[PDB]
Amino acid sequence: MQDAFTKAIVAADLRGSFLSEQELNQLTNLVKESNKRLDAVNAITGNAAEIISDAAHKLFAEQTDLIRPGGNAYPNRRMAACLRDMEIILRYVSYALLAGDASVLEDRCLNGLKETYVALGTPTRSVARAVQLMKETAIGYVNSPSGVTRGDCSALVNEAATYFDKAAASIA
Amino acid sequence: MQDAFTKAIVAADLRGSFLSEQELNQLTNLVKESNKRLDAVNAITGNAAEIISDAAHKLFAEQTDLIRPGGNAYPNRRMAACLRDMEIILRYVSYALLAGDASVLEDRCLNGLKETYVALGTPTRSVARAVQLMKETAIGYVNSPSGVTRGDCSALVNEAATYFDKAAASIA
Amino acid sequence: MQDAFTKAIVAADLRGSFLSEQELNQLTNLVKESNKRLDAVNAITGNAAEIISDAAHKLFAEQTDLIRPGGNAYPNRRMAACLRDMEIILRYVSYALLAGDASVLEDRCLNGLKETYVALGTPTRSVARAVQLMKETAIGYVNSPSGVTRGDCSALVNEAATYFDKAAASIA
Amino acid sequence: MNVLTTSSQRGGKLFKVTMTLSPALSHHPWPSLDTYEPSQNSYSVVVPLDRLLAEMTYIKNKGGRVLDISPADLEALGPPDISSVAIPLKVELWAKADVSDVQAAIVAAYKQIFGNTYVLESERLTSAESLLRNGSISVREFVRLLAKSELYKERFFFCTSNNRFTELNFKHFLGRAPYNQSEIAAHLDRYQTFGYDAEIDSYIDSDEYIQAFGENVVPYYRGFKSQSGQTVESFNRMFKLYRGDAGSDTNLNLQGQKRRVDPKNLLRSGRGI
Amino acid sequence: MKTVITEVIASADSQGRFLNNTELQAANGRFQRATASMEAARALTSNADSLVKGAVQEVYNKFPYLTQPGQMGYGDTNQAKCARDISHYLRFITYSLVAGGTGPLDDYIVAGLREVNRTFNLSPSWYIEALKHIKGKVGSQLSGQPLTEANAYIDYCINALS
Amino acid sequence: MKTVITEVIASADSQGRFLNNTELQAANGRFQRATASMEAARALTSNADSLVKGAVQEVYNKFPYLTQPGQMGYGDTNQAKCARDISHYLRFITYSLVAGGTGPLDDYIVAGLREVNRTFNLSPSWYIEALKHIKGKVGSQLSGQPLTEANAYIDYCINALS
Amino acid sequence: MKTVITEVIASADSQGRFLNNTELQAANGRFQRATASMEAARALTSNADSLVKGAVQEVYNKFPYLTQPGQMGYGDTNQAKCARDISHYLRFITYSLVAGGTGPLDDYIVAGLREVNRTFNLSPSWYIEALKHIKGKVGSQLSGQPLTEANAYIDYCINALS
Amino acid sequence: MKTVITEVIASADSQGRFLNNTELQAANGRFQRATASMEAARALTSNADSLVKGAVQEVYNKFPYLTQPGQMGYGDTNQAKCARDISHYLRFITYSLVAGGTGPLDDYIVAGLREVNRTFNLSPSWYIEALKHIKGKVGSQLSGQPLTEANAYIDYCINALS
Amino acid sequence: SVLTGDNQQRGSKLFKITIALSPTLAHHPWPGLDTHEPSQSSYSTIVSLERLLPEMTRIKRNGGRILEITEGE
Ligand SMILES: *[C@H](C)[C@H]1/C(=C/c2[nH]c(/C=C3N=C(/C=C4\NC(=O)C(CC)=C4C)C(C)=C\3CCC(=O)O)c(CCC(=O)O)c2C)NC(=O)[C@@H]1C
Ligand SMILES: *[C@H](C)[C@H]1/C(=C/c2[nH]c(/C=C3N=C(/C=C4\NC(=O)C(CC)=C4C)C(C)=C\3CCC(=O)O)c(CCC(=O)O)c2C)NC(=O)[C@@H]1C
Ligand SMILES: *[C@H](C)[C@H]1/C(=C/c2[nH]c(/C=C3N=C(/C=C4\NC(=O)C(CC)=C4C)C(C)=C\3CCC(=O)O)c(CCC(=O)O)c2C)NC(=O)[C@@H]1C
Ligand SMILES: *[C@H](C)[C@H]1/C(=C/c2[nH]c(/C=C3N=C(/C=C4\NC(=O)C(CC)=C4C)C(C)=C\3CCC(=O)O)c(CCC(=O)O)c2C)NC(=O)[C@@H]1C
Ligand SMILES: *[C@H](C)[C@H]1/C(=C/c2[nH]c(/C=C3N=C(/C=C4\NC(=O)C(CC)=C4C)C(C)=C\3CCC(=O)O)c(CCC(=O)O)c2C)NC(=O)[C@@H]1C
Ligand SMILES: *[C@H](C)[C@H]1/C(=C/c2[nH]c(/C=C3N=C(/C=C4\NC(=O)C(CC)=C4C)C(C)=C\3CCC(=O)O)c(CCC(=O)O)c2C)NC(=O)[C@@H]1C
Ligand SMILES: *[C@H](C)[C@H]1/C(=C/c2[nH]c(/C=C3N=C(/C=C4\NC(=O)C(CC)=C4C)C(C)=C\3CCC(=O)O)c(CCC(=O)O)c2C)NC(=O)[C@@H]1C
Ligand SMILES: *[C@H](C)[C@H]1/C(=C/c2[nH]c(/C=C3N=C(/C=C4\NC(=O)C(CC)=C4C)C(C)=C\3CCC(=O)O)c(CCC(=O)O)c2C)NC(=O)[C@@H]1C
Ligand SMILES: *[C@H](C)[C@H]1/C(=C/c2[nH]c(/C=C3N=C(/C=C4\NC(=O)C(CC)=C4C)C(C)=C\3CCC(=O)O)c(CCC(=O)O)c2C)NC(=O)[C@@H]1C
Ligand SMILES: *[C@H](C)[C@H]1/C(=C/c2[nH]c(/C=C3N=C(/C=C4\NC(=O)C(CC)=C4C)C(C)=C\3CCC(=O)O)c(CCC(=O)O)c2C)NC(=O)[C@@H]1C
Ligand SMILES: *[C@H](C)[C@H]1/C(=C/c2[nH]c(/C=C3N=C(/C=C4\NC(=O)C(CC)=C4C)C(C)=C\3CCC(=O)O)c(CCC(=O)O)c2C)NC(=O)[C@@H]1C
Ligand SMILES: *[C@H](C)[C@H]1/C(=C/c2[nH]c(/C=C3N=C(/C=C4\NC(=O)C(CC)=C4C)C(C)=C\3CCC(=O)O)c(CCC(=O)O)c2C)NC(=O)[C@@H]1C
Repeated sequence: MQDAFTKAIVAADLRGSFLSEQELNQLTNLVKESNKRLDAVNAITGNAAEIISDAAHKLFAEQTDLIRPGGNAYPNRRMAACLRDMEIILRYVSYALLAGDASVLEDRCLNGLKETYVALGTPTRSVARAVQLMKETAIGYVNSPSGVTRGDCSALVNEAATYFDKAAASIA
Repeated sequence: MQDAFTKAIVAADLRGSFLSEQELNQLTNLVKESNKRLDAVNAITGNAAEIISDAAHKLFAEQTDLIRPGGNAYPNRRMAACLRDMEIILRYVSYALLAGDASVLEDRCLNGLKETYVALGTPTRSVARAVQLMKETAIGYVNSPSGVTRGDCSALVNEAATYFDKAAASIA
Repeated sequence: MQDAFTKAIVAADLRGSFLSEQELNQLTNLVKESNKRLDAVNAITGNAAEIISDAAHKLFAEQTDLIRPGGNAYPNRRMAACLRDMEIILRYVSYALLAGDASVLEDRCLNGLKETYVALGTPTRSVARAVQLMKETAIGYVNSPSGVTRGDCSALVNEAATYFDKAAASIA
Repeated sequence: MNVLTTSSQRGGKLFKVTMTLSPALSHHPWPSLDTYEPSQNSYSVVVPLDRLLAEMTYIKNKGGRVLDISPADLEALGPPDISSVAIPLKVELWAKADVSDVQAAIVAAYKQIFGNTYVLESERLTSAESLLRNGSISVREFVRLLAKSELYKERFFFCTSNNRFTELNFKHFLGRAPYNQSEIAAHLDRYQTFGYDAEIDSYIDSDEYIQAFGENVVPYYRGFKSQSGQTVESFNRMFKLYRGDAGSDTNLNLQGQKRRVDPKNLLRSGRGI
Repeated sequence: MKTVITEVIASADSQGRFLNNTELQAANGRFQRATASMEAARALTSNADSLVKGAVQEVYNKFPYLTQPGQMGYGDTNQAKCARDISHYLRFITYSLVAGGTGPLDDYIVAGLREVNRTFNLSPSWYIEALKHIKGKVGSQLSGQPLTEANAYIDYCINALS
Repeated sequence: MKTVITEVIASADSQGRFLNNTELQAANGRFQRATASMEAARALTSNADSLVKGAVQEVYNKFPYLTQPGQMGYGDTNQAKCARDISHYLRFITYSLVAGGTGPLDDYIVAGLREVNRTFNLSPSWYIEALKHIKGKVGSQLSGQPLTEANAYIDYCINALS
Repeated sequence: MKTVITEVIASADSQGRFLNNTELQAANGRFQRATASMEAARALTSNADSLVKGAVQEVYNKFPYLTQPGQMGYGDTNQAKCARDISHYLRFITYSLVAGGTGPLDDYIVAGLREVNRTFNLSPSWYIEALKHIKGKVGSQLSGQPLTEANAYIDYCINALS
Repeated sequence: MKTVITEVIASADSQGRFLNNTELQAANGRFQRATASMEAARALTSNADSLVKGAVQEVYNKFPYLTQPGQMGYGDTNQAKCARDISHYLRFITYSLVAGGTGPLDDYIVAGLREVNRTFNLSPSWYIEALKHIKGKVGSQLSGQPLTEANAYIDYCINALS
Repeated sequence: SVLTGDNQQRGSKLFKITIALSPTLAHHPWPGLDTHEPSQSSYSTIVSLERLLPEMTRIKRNGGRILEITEGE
């Protein structure tokens, strides 16, 4: 697997060189943000259940047909699958967020997912919508916690977004 | 597994010594007999089917109850097993005969056979009997071939016997 | 599995009670020693290869016969095993040392070890000896390191001993 | 599709391109809206290296998009020989096994359990080997330790998706390929709730295991030869899952862990649930 | 039982390798954090009771009908149980903080949670409120990292329950 | 590549569960340590060369016969290689410090070490000395935790080599 | 133990089939060869000692520094060992010739060779020379097939060692 | 296909090792025997026909009723088949001799023998006689090892049939 | 089979089960009626409490019956 640190290493390796001082300073600062980074993750994990629950409600309100007989979410078993899928995507996203790298996410979570959905007949599009729905709710928590020292999380927030979006895109 | 040669080696090893000249002369002569040895084996294998067929007939003529309802060779299913077993034992015996050593026979075939038979309720006695019946028939062939160079096979014949007997004994 | 903390918990659980303040103070102080604890472990792991190498040399100088034909450490194959085993035991001991609890060591490693050794014909006595030889060498490093803040490690050193000894005893 | 010549009359490596056709790219000469013909939704042409650039751009500039490109030498190659997997071979570990016989079961177990994937000396597992050969562990139990090992998770499970890891498991633990989406779905769910250890157990625990290569027989390739309750497609799947000898399952290759068995093929053999 | 320390051992063990620097780093993390964790536990342990009363109570306000006759909230036995239960959860939460892992929670509370609750018709919802109410109170007695820790664990249950 | 961060993800992933408090604790550990680790790397990176010269050299003192004609140490090509090699090990060690795990070391250096060395008849011993000599020098430029870290990793190789 | 005879039995046994012509053909091959093999063994057995002396010696010429104090070749104990070892290899080689398979070699010498050698820092190289020197001497006392056989086995070890 | 040569390769291959002395010994066996084997084949090939006639015939003597109308032996078609078959059996036996293994026999004749025979109600017995009668004739044209070989293979089928 | 150490890497309380063995449970890879090994009519395997239920159920449906259960330790 890979993450922010490891990555930079690898790059350096192919040049055949010790790390640039400049490059260290990327990592040095990355460290400093850790604490912020962590809390971000913590927030997602803490609210997981909810995030999904929420997103689902909205997805079904929008695309009524999903829950109608003949739709992809019907019946129960299919509905359960749809909920399960949302969780899986989320879980990975979180992982990435901690790593500070998309890779992990791109590998197990998404590589191949789109094709599966097409064969199944689940509308890749609808799933993508849900991924976004999730995104927004999630950010909601990341960005509005309680008992944390107040400061700027934007940097992290955006990176979070990106992860969600890579997801949305590759699925779609 | 083990055989005549390997064995002698192992012994020698524990003493920590080169092979004694005396000991070589066992193996040297063993080689010389090879050709005879081989033909012996060949004779069994060639006649296998028959050997068994024969032995069985005789076994069942003697112990009529085995094939009666309530006996151990009834019904078909069981009968089949019983035939199969006889064969196996034979197979091993042959193996040994070639190796020039009981081991293979004892380890992969005989060991624990008795107890199995007991647990099942198979009468070990009868099994043993069958083995002998086989023995006699087998020797019959080993000892009376056609188109082989005429000579004395006794030495081999006896060793053959012994193998059969170890079988009979351990089963019984 | 188990370790110092978890253990105390479990005890508390059966009484059905919150942890006593007294009991917390065991753990509180245990924490404080952490740093010492860690370095101890680090020292073993760092020197692992050597520890063994050393112990072995001494073991074989003493019990010459192990390496003689007919002995238990001969031939190569066996020797290899014997080295491997020593290492394993070590590995576990270390684990315990970190956990702050014998359990892990007893359950994963020691349990059934004696009987194995017996069945094989491995002389348990000698095994035990080796474990001690290791012990002494190991302590050697734990207690004489480089770059570490000077202070008292005794407490840890003794606990280390105990682990080694449980090993020695149960094997023996 | 089959390509009939590897190289153009003028020297030039032919490449086989596959595209999703679009109405603009080819259309019937009828009145009314332009339609391509349905049977050629995925069209394939073989182009020399020289025309490849222009051909690909034209495809993309229209609504087309390139499913994949592949050298025509690799394509237009024999389907893998099944000689070695038609009759697997089969290894039994007897009780009171010789030093050598235990070795030979260990090797066989690595080869089957890990795909032709190579296992380095540092990767190999002394501890689980140690248990076999003094008794205490079955062949079946050793196999369960391998599929619990990190080495196994690193290759097959941590890089690829669960949907691929499933078939990848079906191959290693049972010769068979997967048959019907139902199977893939059940494993995915079991993994979500029970987790990775339970999933692994469920293959070794399952009745096909034990009914075949029950205990103390290293698992061997059952597929490629007709099995009970095995859809025919499954036999073709096996040809996708198993490419040759000295073909592996590698995380190491470019985009290493993809799905050999297209999800639409599974749905053919049985769709429902 | 899953704690930081147990896990790294486990991972090391599976690999078949000595604990190297990688794992120790991790361990170190657990120990540094402990100081905060421990503090939180001392705080919960002390106010236990009061938290419990408040919670139980809350639940009833939230779900009045429970206290009506023929319901579950009704008749002292049930109330006693309800109390007990919440108290048990708190004890495990304190245990977890100290152990430095979800371990204790997982094994006592979480595993089998669903089926128990199904067979006895305990509605997760209830428990949840209890917890939430608690969380709110805890959000006064504690502050900074100590607080953060307390939350994490409390939540972990919410998520498991839901 | 095994670093603290990758591992906990892996473990979390296998069980099929969210990263909970347990793992974050571990992560935290890695980050706190980094400051020391990073320092050590800056120190090695700077003195690289000098360390290398000194090491290569040492080896020859230790094993005079290597420099004799018909041996491995003999003729510049080999010397060049010998230099190169030591530098590669150092580069991975610097990478490891920064990555906060043995990962980089394992994958580049360690895996396949034996067979390479066997087929080309490189004697582990040599490398070892190199390292030791290094360790000794490093034992001046560094101090406290930074030092400790440097050692850990250097050793880790000694053990792998032997 | 792997010899021709054991193997065919094994193969026969696995399939669950009687020894048929196929296997006997193989057997015939062995035992025909034996006459040459046996001869070779008688020759090695007799000159054992002398071969050993010569070998040990050789090694020292080849690697002078070994005999210097503080080295491995130095001090009688080590010399004794060195002798012992070479003698063991020879005994297994004689055993193999007679057994008519590599079996004896594999199980005593080869299996675990590497790790033993690693942990005690025995350099394969040495052994090799020993063998080579031997091979050279044997290349006088023997001739034709007997010789060929002797070589095969001697080499087999060279390859295993390297 | 199972021949001596293929097998040793297979065994070598499984263990993952080069062909060492062990296997070559075996191979040698196959080659030396071939001279006899080959001779036998030339003899059978030549007299084929005559053997076949004699056999078919025999069968009828042995089982008169077969030639009666409404039976299987009756009407030329069947006789033709009967001839064909025995000729096929003979051809496979000749093939095996040359290949130096049962291989050819196993794959063509033996595998699936039973079920074929069951579904078409071919009585093994018949074939057997054919073979036996053959064996008897062959027992004149051949002698010594050539003969021995011929027998082995002929029998191998008898056993498979029965 | 006497446990040389805790077999299972994943850790719970471990129990030693001894079973009478049907031919089905451990059929040999042989032609004709498959035969469980003679040497071990009674296989004996240590099992984690977690895997104990499955193992028993699978043993049950297969002919073989549990001779005796004993805690591994
Ligand atoms: C929910 C947001 C939307 C939705 C989901 C949905 N999925 C399925 C069925 C499956 N999903 C998968 C996909 C995966 N394979 C993997 O490896 C992973 C993890 C990386 C995933 C997520 C698979 C294999 C299936 C097949 C069956 C199963 O449950 O596993 C369904 C059920 C429909 C069907 O099975 O045909 C649904 C509903 N689709 C929607 O309608 C939502 C918008
Ligand atoms: C960002 C979305 C939100 C935010 C975060 C924020 N956090 C801190 C500081 C800390 N947060 C933690 C949390 C952890 N550290 C760990 O090791 C773990 C795992 C057990 C956690 C959960 C810690 C310890 C700190 C340091 C002390 C503190 O609480 O302040 C800050 C301060 C700035 C900085 O860290 O450089 C900030 C800004 N604040 C926001 O704006 C969001 C609510
Ligand atoms: C035949 C002469 C007598 C006889 C045989 C018989 N055996 C069984 C059952 C078994 N026999 C064996 C023997 C072996 N199995 C092996 O694997 C080996 C080689 C290593 C041997 C020699 C075994 C294991 C069984 C049990 C399982 C099986 O079905 O094979 C039966 C049937 C017992 C039953 O009740 O099913 C019989 C009849 N018993 C007689 O009646 C004959 C005198
Ligand atoms: C002994 C039970 C009966 C017997 C045997 C016998 N055989 C020979 C000689 C040979 N037998 C063989 C046979 C083989 N050699 C092989 O390599 C194989 C497998 C492919 C076989 C089966 C051979 C080749 C010989 C050598 C000479 C020959 O052509 O026969 C003898 C003669 C003594 C000797 O060993 O030289 C004997 C006595 N013959 C009997 O009458 C016994 C009842
Ligand atoms: C070395 C100091 C002594 C010695 C060791 C020795 N051990 C074996 C064989 C084994 N030892 C073990 C040990 C373990 N099994 C486990 O599960 C664990 C704990 C988790 C350990 C450490 C086992 C399993 C075996 C059997 C399998 C194997 O090949 O190792 C031997 C070889 C026995 C043989 O004759 O083949 C030896 C030599 N014996 C000595 O001579 C030293 C005193
Ligand atoms: C005990 C056998 C010897 C000894 C130990 C000792 N260590 C310290 C202090 C520390 N040791 C460490 C080491 C680590 N902390 C980590 O997080 C890791 C893993 C990456 C390690 C290896 C640390 C950080 C400290 C604190 C700072 C320091 O090094 O001083 C002490 C000082 C007392 C204390 O408890 O802090 C001591 C005594 N010293 C000896 O003399 C013994 C031979
Ligand atoms: C209408 C009842 C339903 C429907 C049809 C629909 N089809 C398309 C697009 C295509 N349909 C075809 C069909 C054919 N092409 C052929 O040549 C033939 C006969 C030989 C058929 C039957 C094809 C190939 C296309 C794609 C390319 C093209 O335009 O020809 C659409 C539009 C799909 C799009 O997104 O472009 C639709 C809507 N779908 C419905 O909504 C109805 C249920
Ligand atoms: C060496 C001359 C060149 C080279 C080779 C190379 N190979 C790999 C990886 C693999 N190589 C194979 C090869 C085979 N698999 C087989 O089973 C057989 C025949 C039975 C062969 C020959 C396989 C399976 C792999 C994949 C698994 C593995 O980990 O090796 C690599 C490594 C690829 C990677 O990116 O990890 C290399 C380097 N490459 C060179 O540099 C030489 C020109
Ligand atoms: C409180 C919010 C509500 C309530 C609870 C209540 N619980 C039960 C019965 C049980 N509750 C539990 C819960 C636990 N027992 C444990 O050991 C653990 C793990 C530490 C937990 C979480 C259990 C197991 C039971 C079942 C039987 C028992 O005696 O434990 C009841 C009784 C319901 C019944 O007996 O059917 C009640 C009422 N009581 C209230 O007033 C609230 C609505
Ligand atoms: C220095 C102590 C001695 C020395 C070294 C030396 N090395 C080689 C050849 C190689 N060295 C390596 C080492 C590495 N290459 C890698 O890829 C890695 C991981 C980053 C390492 C550790 C390798 C692989 C080779 C072999 C291939 C190559 O050409 O690089 C030699 C040459 C020996 C030969 O060509 O057979 C030498 C001499 N030089 C000395 O004189 C010291 C005794
Ligand atoms: C001779 C070229 C050099 C030499 C050798 C030497 N060997 C050792 C120690 C061991 N050598 C072996 C080798 C074997 N023992 C066996 O039983 C077998 C298989 C049958 C072999 C090949 C082993 C196992 C050892 C380990 C301990 C032991 O002596 O049994 C040493 C001693 C090194 C030490 O300090 O332990 C030496 C010196 N002696 C020389 O002088 C040459 C350089
Ligand atoms: C001769 C002793 C008796 C006899 C034979 C006979 N055979 C068949 C039919 C078949 N014979 C075979 C045999 C083979 N064909 C092969 O390819 C091989 C393997 C190389 C063998 C051994 C087969 C396969 C058949 C079935 C298909 C076919 O039609 O050939 C018959 C006809 C049976 C029918 O129902 O059609 C007969 C009569 N005929 C005699 O007169 C003897 C009693």
